[PDB]
Amino acid sequence: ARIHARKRGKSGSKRPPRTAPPAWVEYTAEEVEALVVKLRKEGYSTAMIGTILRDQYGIPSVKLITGKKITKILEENGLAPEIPEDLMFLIRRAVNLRKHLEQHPKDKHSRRGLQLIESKIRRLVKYYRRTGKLPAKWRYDPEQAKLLV
Amino acid sequence: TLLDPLANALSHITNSERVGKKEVYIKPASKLIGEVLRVMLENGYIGEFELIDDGRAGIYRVQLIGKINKAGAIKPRFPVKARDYEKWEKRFLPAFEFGILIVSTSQGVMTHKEALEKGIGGRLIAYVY
Amino acid sequence: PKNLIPMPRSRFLRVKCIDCGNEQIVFSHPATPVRCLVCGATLVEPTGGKGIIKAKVLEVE
Amino acid sequence: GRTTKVGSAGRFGPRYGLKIRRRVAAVEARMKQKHVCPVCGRKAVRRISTGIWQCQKCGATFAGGAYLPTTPAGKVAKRVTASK
Amino acid sequence: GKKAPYGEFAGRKLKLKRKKFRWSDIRYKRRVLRLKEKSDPLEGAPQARGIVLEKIAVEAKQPNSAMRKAVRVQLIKNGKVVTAFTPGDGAINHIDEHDEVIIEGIGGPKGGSMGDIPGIRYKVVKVNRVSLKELVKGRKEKP
Amino acid sequence: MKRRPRKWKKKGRMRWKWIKKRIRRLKRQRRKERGL
RNA sequence: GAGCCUGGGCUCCGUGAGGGGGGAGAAGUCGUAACAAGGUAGCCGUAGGGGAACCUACGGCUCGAUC
RNA sequence: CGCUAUUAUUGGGCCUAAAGCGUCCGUAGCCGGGCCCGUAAGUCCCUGGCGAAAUCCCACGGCUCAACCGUGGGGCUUGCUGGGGAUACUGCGGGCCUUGGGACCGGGAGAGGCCGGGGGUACCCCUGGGGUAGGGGUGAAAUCCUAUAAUCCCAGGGGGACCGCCAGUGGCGAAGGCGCCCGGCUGGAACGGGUCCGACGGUGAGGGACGAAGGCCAGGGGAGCGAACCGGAUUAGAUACCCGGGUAGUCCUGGCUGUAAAGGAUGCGGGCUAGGUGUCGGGCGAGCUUCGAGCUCGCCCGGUGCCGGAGGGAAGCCGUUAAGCCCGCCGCC
Ligand SMILES: [Zn+2]
Ligand SMILES: [Zn+2]
Repeated sequence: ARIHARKRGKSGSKRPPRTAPPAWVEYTAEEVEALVVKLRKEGYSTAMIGTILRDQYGIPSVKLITGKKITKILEENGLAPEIPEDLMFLIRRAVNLRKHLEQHPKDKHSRRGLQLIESKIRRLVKYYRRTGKLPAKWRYDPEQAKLLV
Repeated sequence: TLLDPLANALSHITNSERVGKKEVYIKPASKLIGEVLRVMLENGYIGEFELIDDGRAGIYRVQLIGKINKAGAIKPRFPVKARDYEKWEKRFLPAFEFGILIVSTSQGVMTHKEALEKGIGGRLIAYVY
Repeated sequence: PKNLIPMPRSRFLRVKCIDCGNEQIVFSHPATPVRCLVCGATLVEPTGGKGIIKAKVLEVE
Repeated sequence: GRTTKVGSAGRFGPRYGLKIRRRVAAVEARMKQKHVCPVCGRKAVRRISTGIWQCQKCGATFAGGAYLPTTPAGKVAKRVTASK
Repeated sequence: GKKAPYGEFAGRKLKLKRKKFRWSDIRYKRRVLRLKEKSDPLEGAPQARGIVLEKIAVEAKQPNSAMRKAVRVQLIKNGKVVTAFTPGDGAINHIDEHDEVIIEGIGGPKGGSMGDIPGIRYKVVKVNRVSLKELVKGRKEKP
Repeated sequence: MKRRPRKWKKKGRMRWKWIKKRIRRLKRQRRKERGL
């Protein structure tokens, strides 16, 4: 179920059990990598890169064609983000909410949303510390987080 | 959430057998489940189990014949010595040789009769009768 | 047997742009506007669910 | 802030009673803090005399309440006179 | 819901749970905290000696109707006074004041009183070191 | 207080809320008697 | 380093003029609160009142009958 | 001690009989998806050194048999420790995966919350014009208002609270709770998705936050209603029910209190065991069409109801939105 709301939604993707790439794919790995790099330089995120490749270029499951993922392709160059993307999205949401709440004190229903967002951030911090993508003493603090965004 | 898939497989088999089904599907597969089905087939409680490949894991298609009364997992997986099988038999089965206790050993998964022949112990996982 | 392995309902299309006659592979359930790589005109407007096609479908992969 | 319950009324010890000490402390704690200027918008307004308030940065000097720069009747008069 | 805890490495919490919920039983609570010992005038004995002060009669409970003969007894262990029942027909005639008396429990639910006479817990066994049954039956003479 | 829901039944009993009101007055008197 | 005195710390029992509620027992006196729509439907939370069971107000529930 | 499954590991209960914290977030702890490689801490087997005797079980022998005593074989001592072997499970270390979970895009739904602006009737009072003797209220009456002109009708000015019908068997929200219109700021969920990360999860003692009405503190306001109180009736009596008035309060701004039959009287997550018929949202496919963000039919996902077979239960009843069979964690009797 949902971690907070506890609603059993199922609105995801249904991928087939592929092992080899299909034949009707025009581009090749070396072109796909350049496309990724260019779309990144133009300021897009990884999910949007994938969505655009799928919709406009007809490239399914970039990992099938190129034997590696998008974040790997970008780390092999100097383009991968220092802070993971989920954490940054959530931190931006939190900063914007704190701004709103400084002007609207007694809303009192969005403060709970802020609490939930910070709980999610804390979970992800605990995971990334272990996995090593953050230093083991990294702490979330909105004061210092205003500058990250 | 999902903690133990063997228990779910066995409870599903039990219920489907109780209400009279011919075939049953076990969606998250595993080598433990495969070996347990092997033992059950050897001892004559099921027939013709097959493994199917979806890109996630394995699915198990099992046929039933009308020989299972109750099948269940044992939690916790108690350790058991070669000279203490009678207690657990009296606790889980209804007659002195009626059903099988499935044991995990360092030589593999087998029945307690074979494990006693070999003179070894292990961990209790499942029972069938 | 049963439908136990979920398979997608979407498909890929090979369409042709009316203006310049360029053939292009595209997705049926898009989430962004799809444009002709040559001209720049839009071929598939996104919606909720399946998208509206503004071109000629040749092949449905 | 060494005290739990008392504030600026710790100056005169166990004298004069609880309700009176509480009232004095409350009024003084509301008064002695800083307030927003109606001209520059910064928290720099202090009291000069009974009814006379002054900002320290810009030098704005206005007339107001005895212990707070604004009053409810003043607020309502401002609103009504702005509209009509 | 399933009964918790049930895991292989969860014995501490099981022991704590059982210890906690065992205090809701009165048998264990009383036996451990030693309350009967604190409230008993016989001080944990099966019998006790005493000196008589006053004969009395108690009215029986409804729907019965009768007067049960009893006697107030002062104990030599501690000086406390209790009430004891005199069983038999005419037993109260073979008992004078300042006579020595041996006291037993009367026999009742939870070491307490019996049916018709609530409030009494003890009965007489001996009068001046002679059995009251023999007194009643006439097979003896009290000194 | 902690309330037993059985007490709210009326059979051989006076109404629970009135009993609670009567209890809160006696406490008042006892504490006054001590003077704390 | 006993013992004596002395100033404190904790805690069980001991004893005390006299007051408060509690429980049984007889059922004596004033009323009729509850069980039927119990003759003002009943009950919870809060507050005020009244010889007593109880009355009233705001919010809630049906463990409420009928057209 | 047993009886007693009335202490429940084996092996108990929590809708109505005693019993689910008012709701949610999360710390320790407990429980944790699939594949490959290694290690051998737990775990299993074998063997060495220990765990005094008496006591316990069995056989033989001596007092007539026996109780008792003696010889020998096992056990008990809840276990400790030196080595060798094994690797299925747990643990530890390193890689891989995408189903569980989180992030993102798109077009839509909704009384979710905050701020500002604009209104709609109705009610109360005041000022003028008209008209003249009753109005109000009840089972029936009386207090009350009224010739200083009431009730009633007309024209105007002011004020405070609330937002009818449409309105549902509907919807949103963790619960409490949320209904005039327009605009801005903001929280969450469902659907569609060959998008991204790659087990990041469940529950949660202790701790925290929110939390109807009422009450308390400080300041403003105050139409209607109305605890207390003042009167009139009924009544054997009336501290009540009925009638006429009426303070606190009900409203706003900033705080405290932390309580309810805060109730589905039913703690949360995951898997399985026939369905039928309604309704809200999204999507797909067929047909009609006044071509409309329109109407009918079927299917998938998610919510929300009423029936009901097998099954369960002391029964009332529940019954894929279990009070059924399994895997977990907290609270209570
Ligand atoms: Zn073109
Ligand atoms: Zn200024």
